[PDB]
Amino acid sequence: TEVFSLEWLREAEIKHCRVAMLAVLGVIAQEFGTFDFYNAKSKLQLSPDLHNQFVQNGALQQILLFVCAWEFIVGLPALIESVNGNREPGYFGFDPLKLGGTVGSAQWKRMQAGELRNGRLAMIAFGGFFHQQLLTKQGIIEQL
Amino acid sequence: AHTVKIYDNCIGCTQCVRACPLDVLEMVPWDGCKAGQMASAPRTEDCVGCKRCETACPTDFLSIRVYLGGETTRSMGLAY
Amino acid sequence: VNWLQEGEIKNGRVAMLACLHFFVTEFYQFPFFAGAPKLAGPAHDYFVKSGAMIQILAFIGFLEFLLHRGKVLYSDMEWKKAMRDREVNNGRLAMLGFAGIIHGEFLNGKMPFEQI
Amino acid sequence: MNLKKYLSTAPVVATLWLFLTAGILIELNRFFPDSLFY
Amino acid sequence: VKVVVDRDVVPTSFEKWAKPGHFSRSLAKGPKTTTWIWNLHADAHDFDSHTSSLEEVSRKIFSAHFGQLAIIFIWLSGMYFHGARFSNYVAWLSNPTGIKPSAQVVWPIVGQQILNADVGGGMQGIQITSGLFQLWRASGIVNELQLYVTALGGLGMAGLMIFAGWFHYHKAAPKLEWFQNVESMLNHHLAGLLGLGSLSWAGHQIHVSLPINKLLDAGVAPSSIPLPHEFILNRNLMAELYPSFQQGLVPFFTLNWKQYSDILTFKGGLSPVTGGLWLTDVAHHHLAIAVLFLVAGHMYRTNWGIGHSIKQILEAHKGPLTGEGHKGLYEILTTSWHANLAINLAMLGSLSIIVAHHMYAMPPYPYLATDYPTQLSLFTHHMWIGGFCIVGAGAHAAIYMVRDYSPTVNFNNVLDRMIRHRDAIISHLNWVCIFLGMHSFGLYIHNDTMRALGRAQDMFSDTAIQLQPVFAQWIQQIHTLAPGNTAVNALATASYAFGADTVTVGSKIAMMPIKLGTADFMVHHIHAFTIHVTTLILLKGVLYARNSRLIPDKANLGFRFPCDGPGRGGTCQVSAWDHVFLGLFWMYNALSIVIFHFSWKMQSDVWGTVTSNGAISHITGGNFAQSAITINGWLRDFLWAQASQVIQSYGSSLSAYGLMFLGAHFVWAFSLMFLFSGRGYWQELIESIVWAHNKLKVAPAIAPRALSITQGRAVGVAHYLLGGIATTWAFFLARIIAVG
Amino acid sequence: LTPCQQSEAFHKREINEVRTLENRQANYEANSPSYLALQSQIDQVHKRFDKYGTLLCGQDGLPHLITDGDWRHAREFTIPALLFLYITGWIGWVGRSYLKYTKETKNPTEQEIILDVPMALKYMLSGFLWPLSAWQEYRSGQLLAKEDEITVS
Ligand SMILES: CC1=C(C/C=C(\C)CCC[C@H](C)CCC[C@H](C)CCCC(C)C)C(=O)c2ccccc2C1=O
Ligand code: SF4
Ligand code: SF4
Repeated sequence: TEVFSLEWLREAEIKHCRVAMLAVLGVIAQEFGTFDFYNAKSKLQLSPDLHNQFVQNGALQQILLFVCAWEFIVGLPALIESVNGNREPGYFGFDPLKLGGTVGSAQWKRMQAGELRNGRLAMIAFGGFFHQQLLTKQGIIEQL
Repeated sequence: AHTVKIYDNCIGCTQCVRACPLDVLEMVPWDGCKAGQMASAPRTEDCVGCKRCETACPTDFLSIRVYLGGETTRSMGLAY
Repeated sequence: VNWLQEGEIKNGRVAMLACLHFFVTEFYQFPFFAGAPKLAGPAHDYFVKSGAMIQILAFIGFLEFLLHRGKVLYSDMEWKKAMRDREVNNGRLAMLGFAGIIHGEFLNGKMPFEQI
Repeated sequence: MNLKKYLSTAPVVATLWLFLTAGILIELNRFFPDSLFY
Repeated sequence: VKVVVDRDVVPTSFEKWAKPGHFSRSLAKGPKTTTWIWNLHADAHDFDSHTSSLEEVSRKIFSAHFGQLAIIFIWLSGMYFHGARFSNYVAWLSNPTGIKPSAQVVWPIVGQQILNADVGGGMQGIQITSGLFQLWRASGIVNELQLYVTALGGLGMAGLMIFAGWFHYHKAAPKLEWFQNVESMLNHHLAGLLGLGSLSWAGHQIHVSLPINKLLDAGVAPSSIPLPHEFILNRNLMAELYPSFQQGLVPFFTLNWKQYSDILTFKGGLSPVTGGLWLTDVAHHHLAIAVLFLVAGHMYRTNWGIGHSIKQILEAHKGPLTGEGHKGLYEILTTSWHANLAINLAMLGSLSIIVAHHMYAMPPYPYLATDYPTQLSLFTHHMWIGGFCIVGAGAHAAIYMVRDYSPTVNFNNVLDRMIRHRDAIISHLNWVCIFLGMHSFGLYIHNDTMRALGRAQDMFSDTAIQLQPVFAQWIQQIHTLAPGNTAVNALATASYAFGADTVTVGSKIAMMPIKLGTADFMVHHIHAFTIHVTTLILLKGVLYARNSRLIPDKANLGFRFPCDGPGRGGTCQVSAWDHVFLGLFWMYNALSIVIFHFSWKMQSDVWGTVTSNGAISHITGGNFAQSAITINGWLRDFLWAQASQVIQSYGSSLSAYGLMFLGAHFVWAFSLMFLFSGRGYWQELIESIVWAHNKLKVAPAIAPRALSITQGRAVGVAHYLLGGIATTWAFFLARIIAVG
Repeated sequence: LTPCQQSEAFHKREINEVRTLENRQANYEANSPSYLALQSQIDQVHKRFDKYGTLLCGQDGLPHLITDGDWRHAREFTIPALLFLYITGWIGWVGRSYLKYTKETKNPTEQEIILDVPMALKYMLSGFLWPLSAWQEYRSGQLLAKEDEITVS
């Protein structure tokens, strides 16, 4: 209900909806050639328990977690104020935003066009996409 | 009982009788201050010496001194 | 603020000196009768017996040099712009480049990042 | 903005610096022993 | 009863965190003094010393409730983690006896790895006495995976409460009207919390008992233990382990309740397999408590018109000696957030003590009675918790007459009389304290005299037969004959401390018919002495907090004030908070003597070993049959023989309990710096150091000043308690590990 | 008092300490990984005794040392463990003193003691060569003070 709290809430939704989509378009992309084909022998070597505790990938994930830090340390102040960081994509978007508003009469609020639906669809779908494939060994009951 | 002695640092802001419990001090017209008041303690026989005027006393070194003297029924604050 | 500016600039000059300090040596220890062949060979080969004495003497002499360079900066009563504005930028560009150049050799073979 | 002012408080700065001083000493007694040369 | 919400009242901004002392304008504009640094934290929790708008005070304390609640959840979520990453709970699940408890490891940095106690189970570390392993075994937890899932599930609940205490405030906010619904509050605390809580855990230990009862008590390996869902997915498995589950909620509606007798029983006593109470009696117990709370949770006016209310209930109770009795107590508790806290701290404080007694008397957890370190630690733990809580009850029952009591608004002639004949209450308690002191401790002086004098202690033997086995002996005999006679449906006593000559042993003695004698009448009256003195000084601080004979204008000064001055012969330490400061000390003496009594008397006559060639041989075999009557035996055979288990441990892994033992006397005697000296001399001591600070200008802008007169005593009692608990904390954790 | 490499009453303590540790060492299986670290711990124990033997140490096995200034034992007092304390402590102290010099000015004195801009804390590194410069500035402190102290009356 308050300003500064819902700010981080809607931001975190946007800051992860793209992450919850490039990962889906990344996990599907890496397994597009091994989705079926005898169910990839129950995910084959892609099973996390089969991995050797990420021996070779741990030192790589540390580098990724480092660069991703400053990436979000650019996202934290670029959101602050309009100028510089957000202002240049500001008038860029305003170029399609003007045409989209012309198609949508007075203004056609883009956040109602698809800022919340995409943001929540990615989160909910990725939450269910991580449980059906990574959080169930014995099914017991058939899953449909 | 207790011996009340008033310094020459008085400003006359009446802090004594405001703080003071049983009204030992008293404001008197005086010709050598800014506000024109001076604290004076006639009823020193009834003084208890609780030393709550030195708290409200403004001056760098307090203006109302009460040196500890003898103790009687009037200065012990007892009801028996 | 101002304190970072002064440091951030002095270290930028130290950087610009460090690359040229290694450019003459590396180009001397790679081709033509080099006193140091591969980067893995002469990593810590001792020389003569004193060794540490000439090192500590070089340390003391360089320390006295910076001692005078600082004490002179105190005196003189110096002072109490676009070139300075470009220099404030390339100083930051220097400090972050000279850590990475050595980070290269710290990879043993400069290949562990890309998996194999 | 104001988060840096809260980061600049006496207790936060004190705990941060004391964490640095304590961790350096934990790593010192874990790594090389004092060589000490006469 | 109405949804009245004031959405958005305080914004979410770091602006207040930038200002040190935003909660008070007096603690913001003038931080020029060292005393301000301590005042910022002393008044940080005195929420009634900021704003008077109750709609905001209620919206600053329920926030602190959720904050403290989040701290507790962060605390509990780690306990399940420590018993999985580095511990021995699974190995202890297979072998419970030889493997000592442990759930804390040290690192090789400065040779501290000596603290790694060899407990067994392929894992070394520090022994634990928190009862975690007993609780986890009583919860059916076997695999390490069940620890991590509970911990990760605790992180979610811990985060939701932070986003709740930050919700009803910076985001939402109920009105003031939502808090006078005390009628609607007890209908949800006694039925939603107590009721559904006693029912939810009841429904758990009915389907999770057999992984502990009809499995781990038979002799199956932890790997052969089936899964908890395999018993629910197949009702016939529960049906075979209990031939009552075949029905499946069919005689529950037919009122054929006797067909549920395989899990729901009233046996009594302990089980001769686990080591504690029956796993089937507690399930029926919580079911019985749940239904009682589902009934007791419907007693006050909601928004349908039926039921009583705290209003007219108290508006109806009268009484001859009370006059206008009980009336206005509704306005007492529904207006002062403080007012609820003393009755809460009082009841809950005595509750922690009473539940501590119920711990050792009837051990409710399996493998808890034999675990002597855990049992000894838990009793005294809740013992001291309730000591602090009851003194806090006095601390705030003193707050009420000063901060929220008026001679026009809230009125009970009962509380009026407690303040009208106030000089009579304490006079009675005073004479009671003196009679219980000049005798209970007088007899200690008497007996200690009789021994050093000669043949007087010899002729005291007949009096040693008196008092002891004279009273309370018939009470135990009532409980011996209570089953069968006055308890036809009970085949055992309330606890084996009642059943005479009935001893239950599982390679180590669990409980014993505590045969009173020699000096239990002595220590129980030392207790009653230290109890009446504690109640006296705290109740004195309660009812003398408003009207005092010496100084009539008492309400003007406050609660945490030094004094008035050298007048009237000397007005010094007259605040009710000082009656709590010293009330903490007599509570300290009370709880100290009680923990001494409990701890030592246990191994004296209760705790021991068993052999077939004989019968019972205690750790310390029946010593306080004589060494308790005199003061000397309390430091000749008690405080002296304990150094052989706290100091003779540097060669082993119990060296830390000796360092903390000798170091707790340091901070305790460090309290002797503040409790004896005065601010005047120390303030003359700074200005010399400030002179040295003015010599080099190294004087801080914050002018160096001494501690406050009240803050010095608050720190003094803090050290007198911390240094006065960590010694016995190191002592209770010293012998019990060596003689375990 | 003889050195411990020749003091036969010191090596016996090493043997006795390892003997007391060995009973705790042998009760558990050495092949277990959670107790394979005990051999590394006793390696630390062994690697600790050899350095102290060089220092003169008590015949009793309680290893004593020297603070008179003897150049053979300057390592236990004078040079290392002592002078660094003085420098490191005073590198903090004179840095604090420089911060005390910049504690006045217009912005409130209380704000410049507590809520300081982090930049002053980052400048702390200035004091590489305190000694005589600090002596000058401390002279100036006593000087500009001009004997302005408390009354004490
Ligand atoms: C010592 C003492 C004081 C003075 C108490 C003081 C000065 C408390 C000192 C405590 C602080 C915390 C120590 C100073 C440490 C600074 C906060 C610096 C810390 C910086 C880093 C280490 C974090 C009294 O005011 C007093 C009053 C009445 C009776 C007895 C006494 C008494 O004995
Ligand atoms: S306290 Fe002193 S200055 Fe104040 S009114 Fe009284 S005499 Fe005047
Ligand atoms: S001595 Fe005490 S009673 Fe008399 S005026 Fe001063 S404060 Fe009041």
